Amino acid sequence: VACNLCAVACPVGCISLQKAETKDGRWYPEFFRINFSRCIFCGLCEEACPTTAIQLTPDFEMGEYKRQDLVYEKEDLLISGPGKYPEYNFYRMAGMAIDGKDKGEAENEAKPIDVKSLLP
Amino acid sequence: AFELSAAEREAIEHEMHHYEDPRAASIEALKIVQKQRGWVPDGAIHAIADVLGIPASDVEGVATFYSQIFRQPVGRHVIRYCDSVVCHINGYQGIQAALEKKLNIKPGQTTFDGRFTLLPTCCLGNCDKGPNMMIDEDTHAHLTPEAIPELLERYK
Amino acid sequence: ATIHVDGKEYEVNGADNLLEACLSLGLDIPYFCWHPALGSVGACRQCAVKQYQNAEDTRGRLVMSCMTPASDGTFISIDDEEAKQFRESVVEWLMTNHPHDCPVCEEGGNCHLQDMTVMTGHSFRRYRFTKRTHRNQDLGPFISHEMNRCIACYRCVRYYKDYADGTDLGVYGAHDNVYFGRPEDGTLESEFSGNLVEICPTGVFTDKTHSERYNRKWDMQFAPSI
Amino acid sequence: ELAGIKDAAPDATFRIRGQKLAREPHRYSGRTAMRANISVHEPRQPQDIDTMFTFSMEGNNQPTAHRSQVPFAWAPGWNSPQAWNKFQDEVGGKLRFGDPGVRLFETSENGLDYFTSVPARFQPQDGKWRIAPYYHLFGSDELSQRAPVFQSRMPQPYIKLNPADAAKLGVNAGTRVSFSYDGNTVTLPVEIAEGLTAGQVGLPMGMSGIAPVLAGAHLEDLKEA
Amino acid sequence: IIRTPETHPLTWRLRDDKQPVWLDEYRSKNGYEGARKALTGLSPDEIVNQVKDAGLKGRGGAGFSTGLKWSLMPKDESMNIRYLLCNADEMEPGTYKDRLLMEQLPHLLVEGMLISAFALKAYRGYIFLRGEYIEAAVNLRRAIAEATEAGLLGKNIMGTGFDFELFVHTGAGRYICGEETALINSLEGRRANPRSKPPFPATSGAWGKPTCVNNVETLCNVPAILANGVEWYQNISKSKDAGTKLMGFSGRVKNPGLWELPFGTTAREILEDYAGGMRDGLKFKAWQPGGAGTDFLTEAHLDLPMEFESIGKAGSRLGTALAMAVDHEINMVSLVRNLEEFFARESCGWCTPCRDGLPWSVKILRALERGEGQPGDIETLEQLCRFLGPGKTFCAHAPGAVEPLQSAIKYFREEFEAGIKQPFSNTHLINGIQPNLLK
Ligand SMILES: NC(=O)C1=CN([C@@H]2O[C@H](COP(=O)(O)OP(=O)(O)OC[C@H]3O[C@@H](n4cnc5c(N)ncnc54)[C@H](O)[C@@H]3O)[C@@H](O)[C@H]2O)C=CC1
Ligand SMILES: Cc1cc2nc3c(=O)[nH]c(=O)nc-3n(C[C@H](O)[C@H](O)[C@H](O)COP(=O)(O)O)c2cc1C
Ligand code: SF4
Ligand code: SF4
Ligand code: SF4
Ligand code: SF4
Ligand code: SF4
Ligand code: FES
Ligand code: FES
Repeated sequence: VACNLCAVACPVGCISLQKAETKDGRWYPEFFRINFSRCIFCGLCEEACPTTAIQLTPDFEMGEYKRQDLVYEKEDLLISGPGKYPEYNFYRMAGMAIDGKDKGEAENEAKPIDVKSLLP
Repeated sequence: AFELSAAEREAIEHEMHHYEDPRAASIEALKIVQKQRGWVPDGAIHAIADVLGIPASDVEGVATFYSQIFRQPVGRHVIRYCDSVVCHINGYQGIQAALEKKLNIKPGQTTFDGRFTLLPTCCLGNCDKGPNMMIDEDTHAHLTPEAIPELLERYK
Repeated sequence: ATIHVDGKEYEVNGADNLLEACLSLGLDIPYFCWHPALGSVGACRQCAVKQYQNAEDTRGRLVMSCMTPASDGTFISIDDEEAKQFRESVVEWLMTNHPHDCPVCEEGGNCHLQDMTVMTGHSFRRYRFTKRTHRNQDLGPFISHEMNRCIACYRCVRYYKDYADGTDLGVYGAHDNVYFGRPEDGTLESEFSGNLVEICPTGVFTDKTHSERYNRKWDMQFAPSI
Repeated sequence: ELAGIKDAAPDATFRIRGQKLAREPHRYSGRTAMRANISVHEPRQPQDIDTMFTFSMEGNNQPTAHRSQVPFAWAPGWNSPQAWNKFQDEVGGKLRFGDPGVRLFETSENGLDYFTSVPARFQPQDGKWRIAPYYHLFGSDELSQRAPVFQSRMPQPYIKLNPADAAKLGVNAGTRVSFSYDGNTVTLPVEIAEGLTAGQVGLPMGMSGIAPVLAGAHLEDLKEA
Repeated sequence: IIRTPETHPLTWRLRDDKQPVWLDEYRSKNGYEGARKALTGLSPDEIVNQVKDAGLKGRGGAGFSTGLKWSLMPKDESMNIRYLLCNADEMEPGTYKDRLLMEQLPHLLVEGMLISAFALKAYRGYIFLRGEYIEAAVNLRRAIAEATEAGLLGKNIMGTGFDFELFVHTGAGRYICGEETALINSLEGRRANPRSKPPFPATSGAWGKPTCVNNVETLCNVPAILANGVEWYQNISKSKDAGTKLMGFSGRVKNPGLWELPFGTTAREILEDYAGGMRDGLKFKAWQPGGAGTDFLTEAHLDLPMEFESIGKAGSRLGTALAMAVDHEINMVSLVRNLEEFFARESCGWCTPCRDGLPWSVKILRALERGEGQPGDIETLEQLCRFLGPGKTFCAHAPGAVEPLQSAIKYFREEFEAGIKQPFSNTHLINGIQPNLLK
């Protein structure tokens, strides 16, 4: 959701991202880049993610010929599935309305009562 | 849109004569509009605000603060059953169940013909003669569930 | 004037209240509804401190520091256990209806409600029931509206009406269903409506121009300009 | 006459216990990745020889620091706009060591003479239209009206007409009339202004095509297009 | 019950057919004689001091001295604009005294407001009446018209040069409007949020002017004092509270009603000798002395004189002195759930503890009703009782809201603990994350 918690929790400062929004109101990263020539693979970004989006995976084979190609962008990081956390969805928790989830449709959320309602 | 009639406007000005601040007549202005039209529509807020000389946010806040000023359309008759503690002891719940069974509606909504709107209400000040109900201007006491269809048929 | 906060003597102005006097001395008291430019109304009930009748008093009573004057010879305690529990309880009551919205909220890292939640020491939720929801309005191209995040601190209506003399923003409803905003969707008509983004301690009124290309406060490069 | 601008802010050699003034917060993020799309080699930190500030977090932003220029308000435990409480000597008052900026001139010991040039009354002359300025908080300022977020907030361009003047011109509200100023016949829609005095047309100053130099000037051949 | 003017100053004029008493019948039964005495032979300060040493306390439910409240109006002569407000709201569940007072004796209230406005030098008076007392509003307007026709109201009353205009402000149905500062705000046409005191309404009340707010029963007690003298009033009863209070007993009793009794009358005297005891098949379980806002008391407290001090030291409040009886058939948790639902929906929303903690108590009691309670719920209820006490909220709505909850926990804890069945659970399991099993 491009909340920038992983970028500030990084002690190296090797996460850069910008928040974009869809027409239905869903936050997402416009870009997401990680300098893997700088990353110490400490997992503080995964520890700081409130949506469990960023995840350190059991894979070490990452050697590169040029240092410029160690800057992974969003096309090199975004995978086709949920990874190590298979069921968590942040937008079900959140009270912000996005596509397919209106006000009062989140978990532990009541339906919105208008102030013009006849009930006391 | 909305237009205030001559009688409503005249009554509102006569109410404004009774106070040293015209803002004090907002509750009675909303009551006048509700008495004439059954409820307070959205244009009535701006008409009352223009008449009294106060902002429409103040009028809307007043109309939404009080529970007896209706900002949604209601039925022709407003049933208000008391659900307070003394009427809870005297058995308001059987009366409420009879009202649901006869009207086929939950509290807070209107029947299919727009005849009745059922509403829970605060203590009606008639606790020694409970349980109590209040249709539009008439209060009924000593309620029994067998008397609810007899009471509701006399309001057309 | 002379006050004694937790056994420490301070010289203050007797024409000020205890909240502004203690904040001027660097002492930390949580507060929502009081603003330096608006005054004290005693709404959020958050600024509670324990006041004693004299030096040789142990019982005391919980009073609002924003509503209590900083008169001479005034004995108060901020770090008292009962006052701390009451302030944490106020934050806990505000946290019952608050949406799980901090990552997708433009006030994150700039939020006064977050600061006062952390300062009171409240991080455990024993509330297991539902949270109330509100629909948003369209306030124009500058102010974004998100009424789920409101804590009913009444700062917006106080500033917009009693300070800025605006007419198109108010408070509606009653009990816990209090709604803050315009009677209908439309642009906020005041010329000083953008100060709501800093008057609001939560993320209800936010900068839409900043929300288009958003980044958090720690990620900014600031300069003092004119 | 501009000798006071030296004391508006201290010079570039000003330090707080030896270090400069931080522009960005201490928790500034993405230093090794915000420019990695261009070059993986991190560039040199920009140098600020003009001011006492630095283009990095390597500086001072303490609320008790002896300065008057505060780039942003942050105290530990106060990440909100309420950190200005920590940055003030008393809350809602002045800054801890004085507000920045100085007055260029003091109040003079002697006053001025009375302006005996009293103007005559406005006489509405036929065939000429006096231009009354209308100012907009969204549109009159040039740089502000260049902003794309103002374009929805800018009013649509107009010409204000008195009801008597509009009746004389035979135009209702909304219809488009043309008027020529320095050989530029520009057409605008009519808005009826009851409070505007007769013999005047109202124009939105600072807009696109309507300069603020037009205020107080006259108009010719105003007629319905 | 034999009703004499000396023993029953308020209800001795009541008709047997429950019909209202209009101007001719009221004046035949010694009406407006106290008003005549006060307006002709007495100074306003003399009447204020007379009411002050009569011991007339406020019958609205707080028991403040009415004469002391009258004396706190400023002595400044630039403030010649003054307001007298009659709190005819009566929105407390279990309170029906002012409905009886205004539906059948509106001229008593009119005379009392006339005397009190002469005493307070109040040029205007407003009867803030609720919107559901239609008959009381009709009778009050008719009595005001009758008194205006006979010269008891309007300009130059009784040739004394005193002008008093009395209006009837019909409410729009909120329980917070009975609070006197919220009453002032609702009279001003605003949202009925209360105001912080000091300043009190005596110094700056309605529209910033001096303003005195008094209940219907206090202003009904006033003309008896001004007609029969102070010495008659002090020797009505040998108790610390002077005069007669309208005390009743309601809720599944044989004769629910309302009777004018001297102070110090025991509650068992009201429940048995006047209400006829409980109905057949019902055993007495608890009672509330003065309405919904007061604490529950047990059958051991029935032998207690109904005074402010005696019920105060027993862990409750005298209140409106209209007791309500709870029998064994009614569950205590259901009753407290109903009370808290009323108190939470009648919150004005101004201040955080009531507005955001009364719904929490409502949800907890709803869970305890259907047996969905969890450990820590009763501890949470006790914490809400402690933290919603006097001085912790902006007004006294929430102390009255948490009085029945704390008393029912104190006396009927076995019913509350019977609703706790499931273990506590606030979280759900998230796959891939090990929970922190706190101890
Ligand atoms: N329908 C009813 O009759 C209801 C009655 N109540 C009762 O209302 C009471 C709570 O009401 P409050 O207004 O909070 O009571 P309170 O004790 O704060 O004040 C009551 C009266 O005393 C006056 N007063 C008190 N202290 C004063 C001072 N220091 N200086 C000047 N005037 C002073 C106030 O102006 C007011 O007229 C409770 O006893 C409750 O039982 C509550 C709900 C409904
Ligand atoms: C929440 C709340 C509601 C109240 N409602 C009423 C009411 O409906 N009628 C009334 O006379 N007093 C009510 N009071 C008490 C008033 O504050 C005040 O005591 C009364 O208007 C006048 O006081 P008196 O008894 O000395 O005449 C209420 C108090 C509170 C806190
Ligand atoms: S694992 Fe790498 S990217 Fe993540 S916080 Fe640590 S150094 Fe930064
Ligand atoms: S990866 Fe997680 S922590 Fe980082 S910006 Fe996205 S949602 Fe926030
Ligand atoms: S307003 Fe504050 S507490 Fe609420 S979601 Fe936004 S950042 Fe979080
Ligand atoms: S919208 Fe913001 S400023 Fe207004 S009451 Fe709610 S939290 Fe306070
Ligand atoms: S306790 Fe607070 S929110 Fe509740 S009614 Fe009183 S002022 Fe309003
Ligand atoms: S409790 Fe129902 S009328 Fe009072
Ligand atoms: S800051 Fe004092 S109660 Fe809000």
